[PDB]
Amino acid sequence: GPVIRVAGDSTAVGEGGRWMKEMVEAWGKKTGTRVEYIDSPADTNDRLALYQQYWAARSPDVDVYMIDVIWPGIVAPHALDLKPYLTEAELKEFFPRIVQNNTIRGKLTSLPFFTDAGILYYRKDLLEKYGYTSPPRTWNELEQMAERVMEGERRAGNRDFWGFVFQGKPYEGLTCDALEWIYSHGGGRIVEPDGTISVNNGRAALALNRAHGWVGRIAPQGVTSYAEEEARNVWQQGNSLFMRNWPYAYALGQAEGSPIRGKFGVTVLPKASADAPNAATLGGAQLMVSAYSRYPKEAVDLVKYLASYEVQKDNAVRLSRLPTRPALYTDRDVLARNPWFRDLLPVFQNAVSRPSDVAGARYNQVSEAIWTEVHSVLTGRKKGEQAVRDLEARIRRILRHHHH
Ligand SMILES: OC[C@H]1O[C@@](CO)(O[C@H]2O[C@H](CO)[C@@H](O)[C@H](O)[C@H]2O)[C@@H](O)[C@@H]1O
Repeated sequence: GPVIRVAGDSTAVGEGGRWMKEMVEAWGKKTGTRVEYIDSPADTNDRLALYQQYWAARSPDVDVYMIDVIWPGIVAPHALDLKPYLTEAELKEFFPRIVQNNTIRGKLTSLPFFTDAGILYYRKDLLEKYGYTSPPRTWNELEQMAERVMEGERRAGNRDFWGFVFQGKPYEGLTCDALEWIYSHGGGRIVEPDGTISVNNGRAALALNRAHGWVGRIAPQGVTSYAEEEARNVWQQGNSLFMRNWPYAYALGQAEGSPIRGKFGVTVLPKASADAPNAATLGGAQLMVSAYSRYPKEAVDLVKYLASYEVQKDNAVRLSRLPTRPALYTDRDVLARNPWFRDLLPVFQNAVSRPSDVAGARYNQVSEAIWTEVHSVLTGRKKGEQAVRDLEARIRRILRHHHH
């Protein structure tokens, strides 16, 4: 009978790929359907290019794809419209904002799977060791705490120790980090939902100059090549006071044999001042049935299973990844394992989006301009002032004649 083939998530990032394959096999076993899992590269933008090869070829060789929240506008032609396969009540069990994100020109491209938001990880043991009672609320405080704790730990002999790690590599992760920096300095959303390219302003330039000031100082020099796992590895080995990362790092840091188990908390990222907005970049994944699948009915059943209450629960409990079902945030088991899901729920609800809605199918080109210009600041090649001006000009070129 049919073999249902899935590409989604990566065995190169935490437990996501291994867990995905497990869930797919569990569906196979439960329904008596053969399945295969195709692995993907770590970085989301590498995955887009890979999947685009299948799509260009109209390939039937993958039935279900896991897609990034930033992709619906790009991948819509390659998606089976799911709208006819779900009742309004079923669809209403997901966050409306994400169902809306996934709906392009009335086509429901994909089912919400997990959401995501950038957060601050911090070493509670080290904060207490150095006389601090709360994580930093401002970037200045983060800098001050990082400098003092680094000095003491280095003095105590940990030559691997840093104040702060984050994602500085030139790729989509850097777009995510940089939207947080810019937005939390009152610098806007880079490209506003209305289409205005707003990034050329003093607050955005300050934000980028501030991040350059971290490199080689409180953050390793090599942070300019760090993606999520590079940052997580330095953090998890116990060698960073602070990390900016996504929810998935929490379960991994708590696992048996993690050097930092029981020693950390999470909170909202800092901001430039009390009246700036909190910044948490919206992330997440959706489940798409391929328009080129020979088995749409079976693919849809798999997608419904993966997005179900109990699979999302398993993802929450075991991998500390955020449900797309509001009902899971009141589930006793989800909460007892991850109490911070409740504490940071409003942070997740107010997460700021990358400009994927307004850029649509040109989002990947916009994002590439953003991460390359940001990276030029992190490396000391350009000041933030020049970078935001050059970025404005690039984005204008890229989006000229695009209307939302
Ligand atoms: O594969 C799922 C896994 O990928 C991550 C990054 O490791 O996804 C987040 O980060 C991306 C940028 O690098 C964003 O584009 C994406 O939207 C966001 O979810 C993990 O957090 C997630 O578990």
